[PDB]
Amino acid sequence: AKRIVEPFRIKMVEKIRVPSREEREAALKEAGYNPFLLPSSAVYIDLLTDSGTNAMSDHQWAAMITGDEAYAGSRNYYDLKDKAKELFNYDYIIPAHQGRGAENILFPVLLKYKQKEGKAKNPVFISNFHFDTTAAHVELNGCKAINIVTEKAFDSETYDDWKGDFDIKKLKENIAQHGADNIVAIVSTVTCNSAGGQPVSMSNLKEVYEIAKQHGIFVVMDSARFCENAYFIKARDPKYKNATIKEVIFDMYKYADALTMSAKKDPLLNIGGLVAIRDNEEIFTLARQRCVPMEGFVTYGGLAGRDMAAMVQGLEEGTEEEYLHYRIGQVKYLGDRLREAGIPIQYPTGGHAVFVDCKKLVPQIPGDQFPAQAVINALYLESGVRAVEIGSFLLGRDPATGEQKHADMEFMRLTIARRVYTNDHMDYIADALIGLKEKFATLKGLEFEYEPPVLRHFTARLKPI
Amino acid sequence: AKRIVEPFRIKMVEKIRVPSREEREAALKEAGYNPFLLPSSAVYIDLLTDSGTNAMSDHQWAAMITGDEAYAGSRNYYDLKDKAKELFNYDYIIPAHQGRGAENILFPVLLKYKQKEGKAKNPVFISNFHFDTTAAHVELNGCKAINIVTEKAFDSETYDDWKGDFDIKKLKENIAQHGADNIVAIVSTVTCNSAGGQPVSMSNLKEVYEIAKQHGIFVVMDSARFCENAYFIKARDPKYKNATIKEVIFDMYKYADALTMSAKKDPLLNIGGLVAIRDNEEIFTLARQRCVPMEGFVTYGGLAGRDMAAMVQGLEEGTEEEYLHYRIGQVKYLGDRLREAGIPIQYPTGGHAVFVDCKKLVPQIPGDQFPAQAVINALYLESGVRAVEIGSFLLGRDPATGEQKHADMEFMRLTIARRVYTNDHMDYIADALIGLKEKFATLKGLEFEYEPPVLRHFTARLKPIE
Amino acid sequence: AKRIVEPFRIKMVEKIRVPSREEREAALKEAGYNPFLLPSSAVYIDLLTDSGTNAMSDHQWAAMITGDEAYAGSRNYYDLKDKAKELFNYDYIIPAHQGRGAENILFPVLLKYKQKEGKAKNPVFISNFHFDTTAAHVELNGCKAINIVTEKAFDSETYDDWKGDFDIKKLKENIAQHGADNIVAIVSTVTCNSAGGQPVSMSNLKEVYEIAKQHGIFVVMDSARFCENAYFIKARDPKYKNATIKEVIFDMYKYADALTMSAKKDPLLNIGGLVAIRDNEEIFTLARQRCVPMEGFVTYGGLAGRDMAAMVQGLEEGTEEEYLHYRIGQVKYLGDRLREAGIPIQYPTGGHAVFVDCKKLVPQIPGDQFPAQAVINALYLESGVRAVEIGSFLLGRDPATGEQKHADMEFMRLTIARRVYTNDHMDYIADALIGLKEKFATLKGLEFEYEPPVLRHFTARLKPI
Amino acid sequence: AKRIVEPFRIKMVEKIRVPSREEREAALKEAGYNPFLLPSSAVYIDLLTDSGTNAMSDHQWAAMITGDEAYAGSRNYYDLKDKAKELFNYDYIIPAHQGRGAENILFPVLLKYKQKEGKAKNPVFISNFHFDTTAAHVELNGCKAINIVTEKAFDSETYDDWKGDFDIKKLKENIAQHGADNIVAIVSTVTCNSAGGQPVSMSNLKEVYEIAKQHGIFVVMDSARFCENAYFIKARDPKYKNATIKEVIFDMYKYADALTMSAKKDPLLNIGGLVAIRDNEEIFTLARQRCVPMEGFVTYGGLAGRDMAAMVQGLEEGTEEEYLHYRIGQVKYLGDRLREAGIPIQYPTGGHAVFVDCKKLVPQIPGDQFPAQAVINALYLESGVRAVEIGSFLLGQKHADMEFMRLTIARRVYTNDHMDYIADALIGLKEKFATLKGLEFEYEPPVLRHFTARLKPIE
Ligand SMILES: CC1=C(O)/C(=C\N=C(/Cc2c[nH]c3ncccc23)C(=O)O)C(COP(=O)(O)O)=CN1
Ligand SMILES: CC1=C(O)/C(=C\N=C(/Cc2c[nH]c3ncccc23)C(=O)O)C(COP(=O)(O)O)=CN1
Ligand SMILES: Cc1ncc(COP(=O)(O)O)c(/C=N/[C@@H](Cc2c[nH]c3ncccc23)C(=O)O)c1O
Ligand SMILES: Cc1ncc(COP(=O)(O)O)c(/C=N/[C@@H](Cc2c[nH]c3ncccc23)C(=O)O)c1O
Ligand SMILES: [K+]
Ligand SMILES: [K+]
Repeated sequence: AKRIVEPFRIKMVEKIRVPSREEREAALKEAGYNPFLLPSSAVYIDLLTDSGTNAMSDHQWAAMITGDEAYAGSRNYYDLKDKAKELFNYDYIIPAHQGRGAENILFPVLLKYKQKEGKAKNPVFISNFHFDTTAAHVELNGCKAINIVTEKAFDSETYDDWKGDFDIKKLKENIAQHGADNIVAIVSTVTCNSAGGQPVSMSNLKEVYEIAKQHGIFVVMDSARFCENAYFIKARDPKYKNATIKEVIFDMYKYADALTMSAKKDPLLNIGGLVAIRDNEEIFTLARQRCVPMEGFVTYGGLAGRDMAAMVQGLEEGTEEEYLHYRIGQVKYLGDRLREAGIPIQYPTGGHAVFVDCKKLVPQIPGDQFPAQAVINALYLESGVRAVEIGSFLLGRDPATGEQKHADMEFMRLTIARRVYTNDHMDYIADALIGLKEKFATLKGLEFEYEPPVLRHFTARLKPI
Repeated sequence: AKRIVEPFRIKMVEKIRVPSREEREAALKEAGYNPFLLPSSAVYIDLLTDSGTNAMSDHQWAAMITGDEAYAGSRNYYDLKDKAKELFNYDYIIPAHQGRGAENILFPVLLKYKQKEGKAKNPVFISNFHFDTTAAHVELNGCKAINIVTEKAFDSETYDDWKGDFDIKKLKENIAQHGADNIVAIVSTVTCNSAGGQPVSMSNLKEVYEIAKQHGIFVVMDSARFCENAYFIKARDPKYKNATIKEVIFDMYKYADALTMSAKKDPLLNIGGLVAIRDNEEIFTLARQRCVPMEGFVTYGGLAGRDMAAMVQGLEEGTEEEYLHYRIGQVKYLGDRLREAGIPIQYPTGGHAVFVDCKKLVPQIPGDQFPAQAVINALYLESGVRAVEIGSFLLGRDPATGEQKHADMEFMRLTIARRVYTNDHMDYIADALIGLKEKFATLKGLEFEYEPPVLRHFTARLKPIE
Repeated sequence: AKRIVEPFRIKMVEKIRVPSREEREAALKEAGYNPFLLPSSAVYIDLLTDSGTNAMSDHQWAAMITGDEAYAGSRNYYDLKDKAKELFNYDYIIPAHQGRGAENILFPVLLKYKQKEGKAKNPVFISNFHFDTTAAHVELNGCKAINIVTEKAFDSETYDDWKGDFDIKKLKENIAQHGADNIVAIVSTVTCNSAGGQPVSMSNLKEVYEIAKQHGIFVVMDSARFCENAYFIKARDPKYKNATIKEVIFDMYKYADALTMSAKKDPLLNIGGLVAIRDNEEIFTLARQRCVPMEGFVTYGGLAGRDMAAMVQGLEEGTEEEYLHYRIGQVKYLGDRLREAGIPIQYPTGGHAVFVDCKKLVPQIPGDQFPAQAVINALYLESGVRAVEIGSFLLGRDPATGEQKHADMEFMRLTIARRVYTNDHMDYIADALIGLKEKFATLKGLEFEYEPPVLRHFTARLKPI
Repeated sequence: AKRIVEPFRIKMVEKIRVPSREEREAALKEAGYNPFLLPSSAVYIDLLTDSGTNAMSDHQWAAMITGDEAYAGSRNYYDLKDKAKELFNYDYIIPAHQGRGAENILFPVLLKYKQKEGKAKNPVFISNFHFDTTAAHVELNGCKAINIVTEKAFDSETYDDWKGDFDIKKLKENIAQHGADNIVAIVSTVTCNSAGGQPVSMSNLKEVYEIAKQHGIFVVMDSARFCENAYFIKARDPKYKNATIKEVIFDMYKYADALTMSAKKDPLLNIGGLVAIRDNEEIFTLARQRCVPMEGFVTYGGLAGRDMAAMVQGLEEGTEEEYLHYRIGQVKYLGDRLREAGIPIQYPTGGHAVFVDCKKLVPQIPGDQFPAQAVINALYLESGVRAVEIGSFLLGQKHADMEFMRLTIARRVYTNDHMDYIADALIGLKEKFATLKGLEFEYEPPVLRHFTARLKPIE
């Protein structure tokens, strides 16, 4: 394990505290054994998400202070437009309040666009892996969300450079089975969140885009963690060994027609999202027509002016290789601590989180009893650290059959907010999980009490078995 | 006209400037003669809206700096929950990113809830006046938005205390015509924005709510300007002469079952919204399940923690009567200057804006050519002040006939952000509009070039009829 | 009277409240009938000073957030150095924590420098008018503070363009009487605070400086209100009718060798000061050696880095002519409201405050009895407004005689902070003072219960008669 | 070496960068081989001082935003007064712009007060150790600054619990030698900055006060690092094992009549100072009379209202034991990395810095050549770390025998990963220790040379 030094120093701090063991026992109980329902006061180190919990820079705060709050035509809207043209070469932007607002703007518009000439009667979206909000917006619009990530993502312990890659073979099979007229769009998720924050390679992105253009399919880059994906392409693809991060990013976006971004991830924000469209002005115009009732006027999209200002500055800071080397180096430090102590993880670690393979850590719990959640619950009761489950619990149920979607991966996700926690905080997280060495086989799964029909993991209430 | 002094002093400023006439003329053509498409840099004083442009206090900024950005369980969510219980006596909250996010959470839930028990077969919503994003969500979900504001709202020059009131006769007639089963909800808009920011009386709120419960109809308080409405109740209803503003608000919300709020108006914020539900936990649970895919997790709802913290403090500051007296007195001062000069306005002025009656100011322009928009564009080329149209352009086409919804009133809305402009800014606005007294005749209407199907006035480009 | 619109809009507000007459009377007695000893909570509109009470711009706050707090070599120290070269053409700067800190750094250095040559056996300083802390530092260093303002300043109701001017005949008289070897420095105070914020003409500054060089005498510009002085030069001097404000300022500082500045005035700050020296490197070095024990290291001078950053920005905003036009016009609006009702004021109004002539308003109270302080107290009891005395109270006793210095003016100063109050606040002040027309003849002065030996008006406790 | 986790998380960051080795030698050249003349843009990790470079909390920045900027009677002045009464039990406050502003207010007043009845004809001040600005103000007013730290502070490698103590024997001897009428005040400096940030025990503070009160001598507590001292007392005095940090502090200030404070240290500020007086109203009145010409009006003292607001909150946060344990543990972690690798340091480490003895690292450079400055320059050229010299360059040649480079650590600014960068730089200098040459004056000022002198390597 190698500690990589921060390429910054601290300017402002926020207190944290360890709640007592009896606080955590009561809190988890009151929260229905779902840490999503805990108050933050009951949490020590929060590893629930890397979304919106990032520490901004003094430059981002100063940009907020001078942000233009004008309802129409904010100065910051035009800076954000130029920045998106600078980084992605995309000519149209619509701000959104966060990533699932961008998906609510774009995905219904793509469906209606595809349904011209009476096509897309049995419509589907195709992705390496639809994350939860993305798949929910696909299915809420009456489509199937099809995930075709490479099967090397399924062998946790075996190294591979690109575990977020599309399976090109399955992509061709799905185009053959469904037909190009049913494929509303392809979604390239960079990095692949559900596979473990694992990068998609540039040739993979290129190859998927070639096939899509052959068949007239629209391609959307789910871009929440694009800077982490660009760093991995520079690190693992020899063809980009001497490229700047921005140069890799520019090339990534030659292989999509539009993007949906949660700016709460790699742009280092606490709120914000973005739709950018390359050159298709009709899809842009239709999305603007949906933005107005759902999000806001097309020059702020449900954001305050200051948050567009912070996003402009965040989009620059998130591409800095010195910062990305440290950020992804910190994730790698935590993974190497756990791996050295015999804890199975998705290897190599991805950009934003260590994914602990609980299918190997707790074999006595079947996947539909949520094994990673039993581990998460025990880790919290022992340490005050709050983690999150990326497995059968999050995967949910098939819209058609109403049964559990089969999960090939049962991950506990230790999600690391950017520039928030030190490597000493990582050591606490590592030692806490390692201290559970003798209790893993003792753990038992969980059973529902209240299950939402959609995105159930957020508010479900569980009971032990 | 009477000038009322600020109950505050200035702690931070932001420069503004006056574009040259050369820039304004050019900027308007580049904007398609739709001021909504002007860059803010081309605007001197911005009267487009009172939404999200407000100046916050130092205490509001301090609340932001210590805001808790946690994804789940932010301390500011629990503060917001207690604050809603304090102000409205409502036990459930869901934050939203702004008012139309709150509408998108709640209104589809209310429809499906009634549909699930075999009702709402031909569904309608009824309001004193649905505002545009509110009506847009009604229509997007397959329902009809019915507006029944008192006819006194159309008698602009004649003073009345409660020009936002429901027409009670018309409420009962619609309930009989459509049936209670088909009425998804009644929406009480306070103040009534479309009628000129005009207040709804307490006794009108109470009668509407009592009729609603007799028929099992859910009532939603559209609450963006609830503090301005409450100030008017204290000012004009003798029963509330000696009540506090909070006591007036507490009584107002006895006459609804839920609220949707744009916290960008009276809570004095730059972003933010809220759903609050009095005590219907099933509606609450259904609203939360829609919040998650559309807005965000149920304890931040598409807001930053710092914005929930700012809302908690702003909800307090927006009820302060010395602030409300000053704010509404500034709007009144602007209207008095215009009304002194013969310009017809909705009288008395409402809480957030002066509404100029352009059907009385420029009779030569027909309603479907948007006479208020012609006056707005001339005021911009003359002064750099950007105003907004509240008439046919905003009312739009009927989603069933595809033709112009008949506009009983053509208003140019001079909308005043809270604590942003001084009374000397008000004098500049009034002097410029009075300065167009000789050119109101020679003003002609406008036609469409690109018309959106929903909420057309925003991105539409207009062609001068000449 | 003419109301001039703010060339800004409001971005942040701070509550104020009117204390009840009962609280006012209790607080005034507890403060020893000296409003300097009132807590701010007992004050509605504060007109005690225009020092450190200004409202900053969003850009000033954005500069604070990114300020460099380094102990040595702050980025903002160098930016401030560059700003002084641009504005004043001066080559050396020493930041100070405020104006009297600048005077403490520089005045002892100028005296020892004059003595090292063998001179200064009976040392004096000469100014159009030394303000209080300036004269206190002159006297604390063993020198006499001689004031020779134009006689026009004593003719309060009669208009004159340049009531802050040096009396040229008296300058030569004092140079002949004391000898050039005894004059440590000439202090050009711009605007002349004690004469009523009244401007010094460019031709007067030039003639003073040329007389000073003739005799080898160092010239210091007391520059707390140099931008207001510059606006008056453009407005009233035909030579500069079409010059920019910055061009006026650059010409002003051709007529001095160094400057001491409270940045809490015209650079729109809440704290801060500055020494700038034109080119005399020896004085700069000696002043640096005194900066270290009294203020701090020479690259921050007792300021946080954020306050240097705000000063750079404020130096620029303080010179914008649209702002000065409004600021001075608001002072002029309040003065005109008072003058139209028959209240005698120093006319024309100066840059920062309206000076009410209380020798004429309350002729029954002798000067030694402080008639202006009687009007101030009455105004406060009536309205919550706190004003300050610029007469015999502030002038204090003479170090040699020990008795009251002869006061040629007895003013109540209504001091206006920058960008803080609106013209409706000005109307409130005007109506309050105008409403006291009947009570003016009935007022009675005060006596000393506790008199500090130096700068007695800040902390003295008085008792009516 | 044990790493102690931060009891906080990061809310706002500020970029740092490593300048190239060519920039370092060119900038150190322009700086005249004096690190104080480097711009910050030339410095990677700044270890020059723990004064004014601290990271504030979100609560401190919120307090600034609502700060009352009124000239007279700021809301935050009264808050600060109450906070001094709570923490110290002292009844009178005067804000100052920083520590040496507070000394400029109080020390000339104490001298005039002692002279009131034909006394103090040969006046002196006595301290466990006067810091530089403290000693400079004493001498600028015509007094001698006598330093009488315990002898165990001079044995750098040998542990002792209280290396900042007064030598009680010397205190009684100096009282007898100078007479209690010439002792204007005793200055108890906590922690003892010049001894290495080393604490003063409660019993030492107690006995010193008892002696002074018997002789009618005024006792001033120099309080810049009072919380760090309070932590060491609770950690090393068994009587206080179970006391809170605030209870320790309350007890400390029973043994003084006044305090001067740089709030730029333990109160976690970027600017700010404080005078507080226990109950002597006459000294308070005279101190206010000097505040007005020198600092500002007596309710802000040369501070913005926002900075007084931040001070009130910082005084609370600087007492938090979880934070102090981490803060003093991080300095100790750097010290242990160095001590475990054969680098001589003042042992144990103090509250705010690590002192490295360079006279033993470069046994080729004599005292008349500034060995610690050559190590500092060598450390800056290989890491970008700017440390300060406390040896033959702190000219106030006289004597020295102590050639220490100080590694001063700002509060809540640098991680233990930054500490490792620093330690590995100073340990990685083994290969170039022997080949390091001395430094000569290329340009020397007559006074305060280490602030502005220019040097050049000796060939
Ligand atoms: C009563 C009520 C409102 O007034 C209301 C918003 N009003 C606005 C803002 C904006 C919305 N459409 C417009 N058309 C023309 C000019 C401006 C606007 C206003 O400027 O009037 C909302 C929606 O909340 P939000 O804006 O999503 O947060 C719900 N209900
Ligand atoms: C011309 C000039 C000044 O006006 C000046 C400061 N003036 C002030 C502030 C204050 C000082 N004494 C007062 N007596 C009565 C009322 C207020 C005051 C003002 O309100 O007029 C200074 C000193 O600067 P600082 O305060 O250290 O930053 C130097 N020169
Ligand atoms: C690839 C990709 N696309 C779109 C989005 C949606 O963006 P948004 O609306 O939140 O801005 C995300 C968001 N991910 C975040 C937040 C989150 C959403 N659901 C979750 N379930 C469990 C744990 C966390 C989460 C994260 O994984 O922590 C994303 O990762
Ligand atoms: C015990 C004690 N008393 C008073 C003071 C004065 O407070 P101030 O005016 O700075 O606020 C201090 C301050 N010391 C600081 C800063 C500093 C001043 N001179 C220096 N020379 C070399 C290196 C650093 C410094 C420190 O040691 O780094 C103090 O330590
Ligand atoms: K957040
Ligand atoms: K806004």
